[PDB]
Amino acid sequence: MIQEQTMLNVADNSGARRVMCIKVLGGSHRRYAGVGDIIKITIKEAIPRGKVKKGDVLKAVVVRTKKGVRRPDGSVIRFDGNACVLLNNNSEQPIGTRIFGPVTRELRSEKFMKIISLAPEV
Amino acid sequence: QGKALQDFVIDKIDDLKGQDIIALDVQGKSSITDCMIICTGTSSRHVMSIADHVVQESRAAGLLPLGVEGENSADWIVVDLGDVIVHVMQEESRRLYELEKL
Amino acid sequence: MKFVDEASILVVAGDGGNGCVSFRREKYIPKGGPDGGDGGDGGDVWMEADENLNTLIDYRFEKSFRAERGQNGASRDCTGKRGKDVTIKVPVGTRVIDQGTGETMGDMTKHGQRLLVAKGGWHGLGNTRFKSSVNRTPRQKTNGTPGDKRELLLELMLLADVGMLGMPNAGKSTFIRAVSAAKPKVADYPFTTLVPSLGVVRMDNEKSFVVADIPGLIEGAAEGAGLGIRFLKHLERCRVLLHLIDIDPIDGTDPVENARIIISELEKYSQDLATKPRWLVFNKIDLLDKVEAEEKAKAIAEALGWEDKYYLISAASGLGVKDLCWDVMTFIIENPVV
Amino acid sequence: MIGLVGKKVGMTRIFTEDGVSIPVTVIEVEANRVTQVKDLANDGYRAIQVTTGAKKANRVTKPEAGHFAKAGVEAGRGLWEFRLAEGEEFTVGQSISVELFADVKKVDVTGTSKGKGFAGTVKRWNFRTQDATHGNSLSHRVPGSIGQNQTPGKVFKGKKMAGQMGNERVTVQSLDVVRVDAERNLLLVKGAVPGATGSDLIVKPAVKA
RNA sequence: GGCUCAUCACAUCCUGGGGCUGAAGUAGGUCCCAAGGGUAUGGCUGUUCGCCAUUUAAAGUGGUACGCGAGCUGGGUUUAG
RNA sequence: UCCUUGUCGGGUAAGUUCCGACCUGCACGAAUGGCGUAAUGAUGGCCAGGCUGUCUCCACCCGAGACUCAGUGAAAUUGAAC
RNA sequence: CAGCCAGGAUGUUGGCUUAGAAGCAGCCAUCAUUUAAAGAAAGCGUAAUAGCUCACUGGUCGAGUCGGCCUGCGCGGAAGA
Ligand SMILES: Nc1nc2c(ncn2[C@@H]2O[C@H](COP(=O)(O)OP(=O)(O)O)[C@@H](O)[C@H]2O)c(=O)[nH]1
Ligand SMILES: [Mg+2]
Repeated sequence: MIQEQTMLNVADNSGARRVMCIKVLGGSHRRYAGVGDIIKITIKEAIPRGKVKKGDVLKAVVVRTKKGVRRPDGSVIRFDGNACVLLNNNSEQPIGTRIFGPVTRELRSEKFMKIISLAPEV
Repeated sequence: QGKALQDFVIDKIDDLKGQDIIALDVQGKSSITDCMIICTGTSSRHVMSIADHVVQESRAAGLLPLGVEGENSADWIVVDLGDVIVHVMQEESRRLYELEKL
Repeated sequence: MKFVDEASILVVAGDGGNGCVSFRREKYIPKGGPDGGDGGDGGDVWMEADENLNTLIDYRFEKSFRAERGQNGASRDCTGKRGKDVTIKVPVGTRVIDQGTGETMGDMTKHGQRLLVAKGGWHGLGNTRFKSSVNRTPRQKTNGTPGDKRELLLELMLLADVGMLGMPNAGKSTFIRAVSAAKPKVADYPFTTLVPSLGVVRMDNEKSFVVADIPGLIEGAAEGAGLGIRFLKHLERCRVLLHLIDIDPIDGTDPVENARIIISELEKYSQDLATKPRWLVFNKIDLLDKVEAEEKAKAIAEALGWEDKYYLISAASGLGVKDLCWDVMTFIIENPVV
Repeated sequence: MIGLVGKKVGMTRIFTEDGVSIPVTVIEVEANRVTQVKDLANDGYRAIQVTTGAKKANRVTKPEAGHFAKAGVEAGRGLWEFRLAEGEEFTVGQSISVELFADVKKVDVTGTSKGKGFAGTVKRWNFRTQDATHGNSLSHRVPGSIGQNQTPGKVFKGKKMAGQMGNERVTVQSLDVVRVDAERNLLLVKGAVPGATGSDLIVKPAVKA
């Protein structure tokens, strides 16, 4: 349930700490983002010694949603603090070497199982 | 189909110049992945050639892979065979990430 | 995809959107401020490479390219939209030359490079920008800057990593009938191949090179002998040069002086091709005995002053074609472009 | 082909072995007793007239009672009919059971949806709401403009503006079935059907692919 | 000028059917028929327009007295200081 | 006075507004007062942090009208109107 | 006149530019003599080659054919809410 101009957390060791997504993708009049999506972000707070720098605009994938996901058996997986993983703009490969926090199993259907390979918790 | 599929891929990937293979047991640590096998390729062409081969034979092997990751980029590509996961890599980007305690 | 042609085009960049003068008049009040805005920036021209295109055939068809002229200023302080930048699809490896002591703009080596050729004119100013107290009625406007005009000589020149030149009807096209996937027209008559049909050889993964075809020619400074300098232009980025010399031609003279003059005319082309490393290989060895064509093969080397390995290659028979490829590929890898 | 008439009971879910939760609507369908058959000779179209349910004989009117006595069938809550599919034949007085839906795998459901009264324009067509601030006065959910200045001189027919919801026939296309209950006279359909509990519904096999 | 509401014509932005091509395939360019549907989110300025950032199939052109204050807005224009 | 909002920096992913500066700038202008000025101001403009239905996108509920019944009982306007 | 059945050849690969052009890339003095009805020739397919063809004639069908001039009435040029 992530929309335009939404402040999210960062769930990788790329270097960003506080991030603000600016453009959700999927089609015309794309309202809100689910759990597995390509969303464009702008860096608002990052360590000066990190791999990235403040103000850079690039793509990212949400991993945790405050609203949650919808299991096909009437179940939801809510979270406390929406988070993203850094991905390159031209290529869809993620930047961070490690992933912090659990990632839901629903990301397999969205075809980003590499994130699921990381983040040993769940 | 645990060790049977594990032995089915390690021998055949070696026949296609599969170097520096590590067999990892992750049982009890992750509930999504069973066995982590690591493959290394010389460059972008080599890792792509073996990646297409392993999914081409899987189609004729009965089991359907559940997805791929490498698109217009050979920095990281990983494909699945269900219970077993296979990671084909290159020398430069492997040391950038962490090895053998995933 | 059977002919290669080169020509020249005229590119014109749109001048900027001209300024406008106006005065707003409401339905009741007859006096209003100096309404009107700026113009639109002229459309530029971008020089973009393309994989799909391999000739300049459409450029003979269209010798003039017009950029979008910037929209004029309008009322209600309206500014015209900037003219759309016209992008021209060009095969890779093109060189462009101008007049009036003109020179090259930039060499294209990889796809995706976009080159700025024409700068469009820049927009003018309306009467509103001249707002002031003493004037209080600006009737002045600034004309848009004129667009940039030039004439481009489009020279197409192949990305031939491995370039080869040989005797007429010596089997240059037959040499492509080897592991090379290209299929040039092959026949016994001299100058069988006229269109450069470049090919590629892939021995193994991660390692491949491209080979181009250039027909032989007779000693002529001008355009005589049918072929000439117009085909030699496709050279000059060939990191290796291959020389093909016939052994015992069925009807031609045996090479004792004609194989030497072909070296001499390379010097006078423009710069002796920067004295690139040239490799000499032979052909027509299956016609005679294998051992008979050994002593006479080296005899030509010191006859022409050649001190290299003088490779013996059978293009049609297919013996030794792989041996030459192994040697050239190691030389290519050990000498990267720098 | 022909359809049946049932009563909406409620919505539940079915749990599967593989772990798929599918919402289901409980439809109570009884023995559908046909009342009279129309053919081309009589009126020019093939239709079979059927009734369902039970009604007290106290208020069953003589024209309704006489019509029911003509076919030899008992009283029914309501009366409906269905179109034939050009090649099937039925006899008057025959009761139509539920097992015919065991192979359709897709059923069309029609009925009268819930009445929502004289609803607003912001509710009937999701009219966007004007700003509730920035000087807005006495106009928060009003439709606003309804025409053009003096060129049409009127408001066009079929304008989307405030009206009354519900109490109208509503059709949901190609509703998947879950199970067919024959020994208990229940119909299970995946999804939500129009209407409230206790409202009569018409179920027909899906006409689309 | 903005919000709500839309409508009509096709000189068609996409989708659809084609012609030519200097159209090998993808990708293209021009022209013809076709209005059924769809046709953007934000910073700047009151903005129309435009620039920029980022998506998609595009972010169409005009009439509607350059639509719509007995629907709203008073930001520009705005008597009196 | 103009051109490429003047263009570089902050502020923003993107800033015709804001902030000290480059210059091709010198008119005002020194009690029709000039410069700086702490504090002060329901003063003009801009930004940031918390905050929220201002908004995507509205939904429900509580009360007074709006509706029906009973009683009393206006209005501006109106050449005539099927 | 247009059709159908055939002729299309000869000295002759016409000299330079000619790698290759020899009716079909560049020049024509435009040759004429053989049987006559046919040109060192207008078009494909390449480099010519070799082949498809044409003007022309022979045979059959057997009665109008050929394109310039003036003029009446028409067609496209002529797409909007
Ligand atoms: N026997 C034999 N014939 C060859 C060989 N190489 C080429 N040829 C023949 O040479 C003929 C002409 O070769 P070509 O393509 O014209 O070479 P080009 O003169 O450089 O254009 C071909 O028809 C081949 O049959 C060879 O190695 N052996
Ligand atoms: Mg050849």
